[PDB]
Amino acid sequence: ASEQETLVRPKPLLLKLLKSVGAQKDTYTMKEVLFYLGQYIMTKRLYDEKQQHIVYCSNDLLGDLFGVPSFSVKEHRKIYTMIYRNLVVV
Ligand SMILES: CC(C)(C)NC(=O)[C@H](c1c(C(=O)O)[nH]c2cc(Cl)ccc12)N(C=O)Cc1ccc(Cl)cc1
Ligand SMILES: [K+]
Ligand SMILES: [K+]
Repeated sequence: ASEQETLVRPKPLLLKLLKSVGAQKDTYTMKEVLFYLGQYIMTKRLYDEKQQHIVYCSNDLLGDLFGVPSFSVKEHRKIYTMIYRNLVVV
């Protein structure tokens, strides 16, 4: 990409989560969304402490938004797919 420059409007749940890490917008690019999702993962400590490239999001809003209990941070296309479903593209 840039496919990452894609303009997007997050749906209410996703928008609430981004604003909780200080996102101050209703419309974003795909790369801004990932930045703030990465920062949410950090503050909630959902990344594997054993450093095995996995986010454990079960029993957390992210888990509910992504429809999985855990994901690899290396599956970039998978992550964008899970993100797009919580978004209206502009
Ligand atoms: C340690 C941890 C889990 C907080 N962060 C990452 O592994 C980030 C990462 C970023 C970042 O802002 O780069 N944003 C993310 C959003 C989600 Cl949901 C999960 C992980 C990341 N990443 C590499 O550095 C992996 C990665 C980068 C781009 C794409 Cl399209 C997909 C994965
Ligand atoms: K929603
Ligand atoms: K705008």
